[PDB]
Amino acid sequence: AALVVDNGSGMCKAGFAGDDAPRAVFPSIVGRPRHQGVMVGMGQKDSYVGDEAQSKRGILTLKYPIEHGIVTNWDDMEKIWHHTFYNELRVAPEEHPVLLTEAPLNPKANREKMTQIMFETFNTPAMYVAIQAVLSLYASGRTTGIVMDSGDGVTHTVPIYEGYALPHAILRLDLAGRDLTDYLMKILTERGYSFTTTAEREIVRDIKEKLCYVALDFEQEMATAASSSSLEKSYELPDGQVITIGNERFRCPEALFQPSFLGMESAGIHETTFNSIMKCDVDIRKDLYANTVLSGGTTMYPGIADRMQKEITALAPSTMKIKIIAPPERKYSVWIGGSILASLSTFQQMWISKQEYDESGPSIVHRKCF
Amino acid sequence: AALVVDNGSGMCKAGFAGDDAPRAVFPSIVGRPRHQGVMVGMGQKDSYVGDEAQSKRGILTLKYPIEHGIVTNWDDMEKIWHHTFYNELRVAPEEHPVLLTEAPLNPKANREKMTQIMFETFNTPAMYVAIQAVLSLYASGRTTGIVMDSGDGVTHTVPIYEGYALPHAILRLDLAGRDLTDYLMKILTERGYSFTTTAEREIVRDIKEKLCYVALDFEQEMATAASSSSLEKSYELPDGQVITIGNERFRCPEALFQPSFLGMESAGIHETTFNSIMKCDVDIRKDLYANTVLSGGTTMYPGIADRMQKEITALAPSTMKIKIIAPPERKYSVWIGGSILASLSTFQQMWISKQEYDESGPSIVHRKCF
Amino acid sequence: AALVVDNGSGMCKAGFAGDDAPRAVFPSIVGRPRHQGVMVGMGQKDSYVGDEAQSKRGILTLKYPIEHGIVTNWDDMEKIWHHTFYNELRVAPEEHPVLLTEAPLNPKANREKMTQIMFETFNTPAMYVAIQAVLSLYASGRTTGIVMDSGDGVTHTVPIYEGYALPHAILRLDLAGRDLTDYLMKILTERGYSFTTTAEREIVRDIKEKLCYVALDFEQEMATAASSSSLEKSYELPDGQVITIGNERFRCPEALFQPSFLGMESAGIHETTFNSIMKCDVDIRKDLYANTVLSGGTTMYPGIADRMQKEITALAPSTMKIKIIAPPERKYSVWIGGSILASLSTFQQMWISKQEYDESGPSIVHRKCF
Amino acid sequence: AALVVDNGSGMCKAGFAGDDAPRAVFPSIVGRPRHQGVMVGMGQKDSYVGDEAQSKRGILTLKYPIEHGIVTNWDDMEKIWHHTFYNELRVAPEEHPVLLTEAPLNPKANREKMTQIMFETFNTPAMYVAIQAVLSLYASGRTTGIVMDSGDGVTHTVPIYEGYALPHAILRLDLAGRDLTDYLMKILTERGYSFTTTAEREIVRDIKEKLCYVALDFEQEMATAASSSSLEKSYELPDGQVITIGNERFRCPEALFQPSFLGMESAGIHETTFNSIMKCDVDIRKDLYANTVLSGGTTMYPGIADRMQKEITALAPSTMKIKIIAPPERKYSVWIGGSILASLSTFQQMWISKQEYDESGPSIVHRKCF
Amino acid sequence: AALVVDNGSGMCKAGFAGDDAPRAVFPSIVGRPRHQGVMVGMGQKDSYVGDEAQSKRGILTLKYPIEHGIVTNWDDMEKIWHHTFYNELRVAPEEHPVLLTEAPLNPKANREKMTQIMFETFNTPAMYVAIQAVLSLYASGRTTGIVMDSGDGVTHTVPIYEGYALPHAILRLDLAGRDLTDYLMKILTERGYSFTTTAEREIVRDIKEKLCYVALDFEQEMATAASSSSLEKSYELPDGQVITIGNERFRCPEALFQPSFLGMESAGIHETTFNSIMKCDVDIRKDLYANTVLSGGTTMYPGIADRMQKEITALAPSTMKIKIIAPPERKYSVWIGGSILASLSTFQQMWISKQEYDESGPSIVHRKCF
Ligand SMILES: Nc1ncnc2c1ncn2[C@@H]1O[C@H](COP(=O)(O)OP(=O)(O)O)[C@@H](O)[C@H]1O
Ligand SMILES: Nc1ncnc2c1ncn2[C@@H]1O[C@H](COP(=O)(O)OP(=O)(O)O)[C@@H](O)[C@H]1O
Ligand SMILES: Nc1ncnc2c1ncn2[C@@H]1O[C@H](COP(=O)(O)OP(=O)(O)O)[C@@H](O)[C@H]1O
Ligand SMILES: Nc1ncnc2c1ncn2[C@@H]1O[C@H](COP(=O)(O)OP(=O)(O)O)[C@@H](O)[C@H]1O
Ligand SMILES: Nc1ncnc2c1ncn2[C@@H]1O[C@H](COP(=O)(O)OP(=O)(O)O)[C@@H](O)[C@H]1O
Ligand SMILES: [Mg+2]
Ligand SMILES: [Mg+2]
Ligand SMILES: [Mg+2]
Ligand SMILES: [Mg+2]
Ligand SMILES: [Mg+2]
Repeated sequence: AALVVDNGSGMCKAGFAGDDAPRAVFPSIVGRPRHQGVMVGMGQKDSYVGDEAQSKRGILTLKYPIEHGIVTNWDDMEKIWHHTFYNELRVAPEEHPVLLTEAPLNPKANREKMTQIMFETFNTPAMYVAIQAVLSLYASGRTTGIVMDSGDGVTHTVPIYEGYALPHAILRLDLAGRDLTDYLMKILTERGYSFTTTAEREIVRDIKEKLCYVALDFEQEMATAASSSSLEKSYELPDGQVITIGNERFRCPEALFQPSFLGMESAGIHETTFNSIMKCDVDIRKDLYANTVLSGGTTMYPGIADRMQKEITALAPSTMKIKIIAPPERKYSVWIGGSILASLSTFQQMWISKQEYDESGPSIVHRKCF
Repeated sequence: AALVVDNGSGMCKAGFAGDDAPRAVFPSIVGRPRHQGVMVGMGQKDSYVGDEAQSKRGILTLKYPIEHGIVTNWDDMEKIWHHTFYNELRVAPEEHPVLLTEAPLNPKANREKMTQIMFETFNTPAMYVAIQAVLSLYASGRTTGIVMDSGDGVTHTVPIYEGYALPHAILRLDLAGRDLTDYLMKILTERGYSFTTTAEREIVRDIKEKLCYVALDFEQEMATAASSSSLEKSYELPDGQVITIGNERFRCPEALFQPSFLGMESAGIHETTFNSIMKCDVDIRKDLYANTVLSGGTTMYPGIADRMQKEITALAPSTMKIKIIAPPERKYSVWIGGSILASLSTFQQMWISKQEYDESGPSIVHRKCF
Repeated sequence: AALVVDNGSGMCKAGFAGDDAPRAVFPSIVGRPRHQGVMVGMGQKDSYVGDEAQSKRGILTLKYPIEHGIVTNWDDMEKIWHHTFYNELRVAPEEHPVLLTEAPLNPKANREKMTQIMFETFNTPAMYVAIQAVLSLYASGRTTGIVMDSGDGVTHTVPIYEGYALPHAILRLDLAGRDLTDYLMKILTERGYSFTTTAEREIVRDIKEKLCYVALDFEQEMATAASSSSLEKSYELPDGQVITIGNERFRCPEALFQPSFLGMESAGIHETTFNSIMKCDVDIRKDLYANTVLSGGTTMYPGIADRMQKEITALAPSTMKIKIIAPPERKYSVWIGGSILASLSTFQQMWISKQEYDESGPSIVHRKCF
Repeated sequence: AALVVDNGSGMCKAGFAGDDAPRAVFPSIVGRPRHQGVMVGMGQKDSYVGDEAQSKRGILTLKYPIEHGIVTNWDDMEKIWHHTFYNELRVAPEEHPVLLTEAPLNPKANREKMTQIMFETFNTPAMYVAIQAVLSLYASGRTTGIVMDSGDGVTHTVPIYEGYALPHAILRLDLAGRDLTDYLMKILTERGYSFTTTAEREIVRDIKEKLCYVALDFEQEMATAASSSSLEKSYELPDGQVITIGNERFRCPEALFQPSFLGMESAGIHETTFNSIMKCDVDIRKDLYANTVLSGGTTMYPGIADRMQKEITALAPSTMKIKIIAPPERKYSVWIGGSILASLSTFQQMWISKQEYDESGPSIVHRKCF
Repeated sequence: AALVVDNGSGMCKAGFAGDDAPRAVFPSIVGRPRHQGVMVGMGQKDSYVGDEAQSKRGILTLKYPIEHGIVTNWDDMEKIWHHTFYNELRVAPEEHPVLLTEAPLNPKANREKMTQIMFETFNTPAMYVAIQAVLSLYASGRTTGIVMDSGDGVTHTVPIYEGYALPHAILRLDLAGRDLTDYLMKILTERGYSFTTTAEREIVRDIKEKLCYVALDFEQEMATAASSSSLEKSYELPDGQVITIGNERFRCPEALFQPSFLGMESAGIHETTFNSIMKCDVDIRKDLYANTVLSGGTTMYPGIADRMQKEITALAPSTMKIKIIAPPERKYSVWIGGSILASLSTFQQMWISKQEYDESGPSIVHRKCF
């Protein structure tokens, strides 16, 4: 059975091809103690990975080895893959082909190191790197559509028509979930809440996932939040302190549609999706308008599909049918699509075998993987 | 039952002799993917023919194997004939004689390859190549008249009197529907509309067939279009964008009467028809003036019969009766005339049999076919 | 003295007729602040034009009012002309006739607005719009030749024989310098370099002008770049960071010859030039082969004249003499040719006077200007 | 004449706009007796403010109403402003507009209460709240530069380019002078010196301001202090006892560059300044490197400008010119810049008038003040 | 077998590692005769240590060599260690490694002299100095918790999470048992009881240990003691005189929670514990609230655990579970934890050997001991 490992900037989702859900989902973090150990005879490790790092984060410095879809610390990235194979899935990676994922328009050295580490460190028999948005279209059972995938590091749009990708129409924004977490940390200082440490950034991320939503009309929502407390929500911190937030609930996700909130010059996710459709041939735009697929954890805000539909309807001609497909399990669409792809019989010759790697080096990944 | 296949530059019209209409009408196009397929397990063909190429044209490069009535790509021409026999008519061509059509003054190697491919690739029992304008006179139930046939590639005039053709009076213009489509693409840039791809040329062809017409007086029509918006028409593109055109509606078909719009030195279709009549003997010109038959898709513009009558009346003596016969089904006159010819009992000895081809080679077509 | 203003998509070149070089050359950009001003009493303007926008681009959003040779923002286009007349040339435009330039096959409303703004906003006494490629032939001292002009927005070919243009043989590609800048930005992500803002696009344009070149044989050059670092060059960014590029140096200009690198279906500049020659009469093709003139900033790549000569030699018959004329000042050939034309005594009746505009409206430009 | 009041966490600096130095500088403290008064007929007040609290601190409990730039005791903050207006400046605040200062990224309720108290308690005619680091750039006579302001409560960096602030690049550390005073109190216990009361914290602050300095190389300085007594300095306590300190002189300011000395996870002031520059557009970083301005009392350590230059030079590219501007009066740069701003004629419409406050409430400060 | 010696300000607790209780517990006192000896031939020593000094205190001046956890008389401290080794434990210290204890935030010269005296005076083979509160967490079998240790000289709080100490959150009060003994001596003068000598201070300490308790509500207890004699207790002095005390029973321990009773400005032990928890990361505070461990003789007052729980519950958020762990043998928790630590196999490399001391001097203790 093939292994499907979806390494996003924030989460590692791993499991077996053929299953309908990942067997292991844990934060893609490595934590190291920032204090001195005074207790002799206690099992204190040098570093912690995943859920252990998250539960001990009070005395750790948390580090993400992946930033904006790009591995910035390959030693910590090996710790996460080792944790994935031996502690989470409890398999020997030298017996299973591994399907990995990547965002488009990434540095070429990123997937070359992924290939080298899989074959030389873990000794995988076969290996493949797929594009994340392409896998989301597999999960939706479609061959035509434009996928807007947004996770913790990258937001990218890939239009596909009749199984053919339009690479010149692929767009990528380095604005995603981690930028929204940092923006929420900033605007929480307006109410006197101070979150600064890496452990406190994990608390703000949990606040964002529980209380934030996308407003259908931002200016009308700002006027509603300024006239009453009907939008205020409370949240209990780990130490029992209760914080209350109002318009920050929808101002944080609003940066997806107005990146100028972050000082960015780029277009919002609605204009990025529309611009990607407009870079495609005129004869396929109607089918892309009707098959706009949302994917990733940053698309899980309540109200984001209705807002995307409203914004793209305003940009597109009035005779086009704008249909935003936001399945309830779209947080795992990339993994589910990879599980489908790695199980296809027509895919079993697409693997990069160990023999091909031995006779071509890590640059084989550029010839065999899109 | 004999098969009647009318291969024009733009459309393939096929059916059975004895019927009154073609059973299969599809564009004479072969489309090939110009992007990379990223969807595994999907039925993606290497090339698409006819209506499938037209519906998938957003990701294809469309190619016409016939240009100006001459086959320029014999491998793609076999794909179209194979699509015609096995997918459209769903017959075995080795059981039916096939009647093919051709424009006059074509290269001799064109109909020799048609003969070789019919007998050696499709194994037809019998075969024949007829002149397209002669078949149009069969469809009109006449034995005297001059036929002006204009399709997508060729415009040609053939005068016939009492069943005798006057070959020295046959004229041919390489100006037809595809040149008008390219001219409309050019003059649409004046309003800021940019059509460049082969798929967008199919959109402009559809605009031409729906909105273009022939003005009775061109200069008066240009003054009318410049003083009001009564001639403006709108058209919705496949992606919902609406374009508006004014004098381009009649400037595009005007190139048929003023080929200098295209930079050509040749005479218009009205002067070509008149010059063909004047090359005939004086005693038959009166009957040709009264039996001017229009044929082909490029004669389907509204107002072209009234314009042809007005222009030829100005060229001919005032005592001649100019009568332009433009039947409503003249887009299929060549096929209908071929269906009539292939059903005649006096035609059953005109076929080129397999035995005659085996003992004479493909050059037999020059002895048995006019 | 007449003013000669060459408004390309990227640069504005202005000066006086009779001079041999433009007196003012500045980017055709308008920049607006995208942050909030916190310094009271400082001379902060609402918008910046030209060189001021380029030096302050760190806090501006840069906008080109001309895209693909077509003015898309007429309010910003007036700012550039006002900057040209009053700040760069320091003249009163109501005392000088103005010669403007335009690409062929442009929307008719583009040169009508140019005429209206020159006469009603700047009150010019006379005015004229010339075709850019025709002016390049004036600068080369020829009356016969085909000019391939390629700037920041448009690539167009105009064949001229004995002073007569062949308008049906004029070709135009919407592929030029700005598309190459955007393509270089895309392929720089392969090495991990991220350029996204409008200010960073100006940095990539400077990288392109300093390090990019045209390979004589692309596939051989790709093999050379893959076997050693002899083609690698370094470039220091404004903040001191040094980037290194290898095969991107010649892959970016290669899109001129292989537009499929950009997802375009069009032919390269070599095939466009050859197709334009083949649309001309057979008797003039030999003189066009020997007088192929390159013009514009996008023809300034090292090695492009040798590549054009090699590619057209492969397309043309072997007995033709292919001669590519690439003068060292061909970046200013359009302006130099306009300076020559506006100084001719036989041109002084070709001007559109204020009286003719008052009695005919802006549509006078279609009667008096080619 | 406008009043300029710079309320830092530690000191209150007040004076008149147009002057070059504050007229009143006193500690921002309120002291209350912690013993029982036994002397009848003596003028014993209920609380003491400023210099009186500092001279009677032996029998008082000293309280700072501002902690980390945030007012935590608004009743004591009114005592300090009342002391400022009526006892120090000896003016009637209802006759003068008041310019106040604040650190960036403060709670919004902090400047709303400042506005309400100024208009309702002191009845000021006009009022304004400026950012402290922006005022320091006024004092240096610059419109471009990054200001690192560090007082008793807050360290913050504000980059400004051509008079435009980059708010997304503003960084703030809750590590400043009071944290260094508490750290010195802690490491003085290593030599047996015990300072615990609020009055003794004022003694340690005086030790810090007289004997502490920033080492150019910390590890080399630690080795020098461990091999001889050349770095030892003595200090006489108020009761005549003499203490001697060695490496504590530079270990206390070292916490600015290594906040892990305090158990903090944050970056040092050198990395905070560098990270703020790196959040800015690439085109402005060179000017920020050359115009790094130090401001506040915590930047008054001997050797801090040379250490900042050495640390930022190691972080920045080697071709950048790192220039640390540390003027000798940088302890009053915020006040001096406020005196300059409040005197500008272009600032006289930036005031928040009493009429605007009456029709908008204290929330007017968010619309009119950055 | 290792020796475990817990030298507090008041008591010396010594024994063997591996045992569950100290073998020798005696007062850390040295007594010297203050009268003239008139009896010849009687065994009169020059000084008395421990229990002998306590039984002869009528004719001695008693001196504590340790004050507030700091050795103030190193000659008398050697007498106590000599008494410990040779008279109480009856061992040769040159054959056993010795584990010593110390309060945190002590002068560095204190543990350096402990190291020098152990290696040079007693010739111990190995030696170690542990923090007292850390040893109390060993005795409770925990790796997470905040220990409030209070003996005769020092009260200190050390928070520990997963075996990691948070040194920046360690707090220390110089308010402990000896300050309460002196305060009881002072308030006993209100009833006419005069205790002044060092021998009489030992009597008051015995009164405190037998009759004093912590009131749950101090003001309610003061009203109960003022309305009846139900709280009065009697105590017989060594000479048969009987004293009676009422509210002094709970006013003396109340100084632990209200240090202003002693003229101190510091916070009570409940606020010190809470402030130490609040200096820790937010993610560990919940576990510290549930694992507050009391240690030392000053925590042996009846009712102190219920009072600590009530006071910390009022300070902490209402959703936190406040659990005060007060084991019945918490007077020996430091020694019991040292006996556990010195017996661990993972501790046998933590010893400071004689070789390490010979090559590094007494400053070795700062590198090897926390
Ligand atoms: N319910 C939710 N609402 C908003 N954001 C969410 C939600 N769930 C997850 N996220 C965000 O999605 C990001 C990661 O999404 P995901 O695509 O699952 O992982 P990765 O980015 O690692 O591929 C995180 O930044 C997280 O904050
Ligand atoms: N209604 C119409 N008006 C104008 N042109 C038409 C119309 N219908 C078809 N055409 C043109 O006729 C050309 C093809 O005509 P036809 O004779 O049917 O096919 P072929 O040229 O292949 O024999 C095409 O170029 C098409 O644009
Ligand atoms: N030396 C060079 N090499 C390559 N490209 C260049 C060079 N100089 C200018 N260009 C490109 O030429 C384009 C503009 O050329 P030009 O014709 O001078 O202006 P315009 O297009 O505005 O008429 C720009 O996109 C620029 O990047
Ligand atoms: N010469 C000095 N050396 C070191 N620190 C100083 C010096 N002078 C003042 N400070 C520190 O600066 C802090 C206050 O600085 P300042 O900016 O003037 O006031 P505020 O923080 O109230 O705005 C105090 O903590 C003080 O200890
Ligand atoms: N039952 C008790 N109640 C109150 N206080 C006590 C009790 N027992 C001992 N103490 C006090 O504890 C202090 C010493 O405690 P301990 O921690 O055992 O010794 P050391 O302080 O020397 O480490 C003495 O001041 C003593 O008065
Ligand atoms: Mg993802
Ligand atoms: Mg036809
Ligand atoms: Mg140009
Ligand atoms: Mg300050
Ligand atoms: Mg103790």
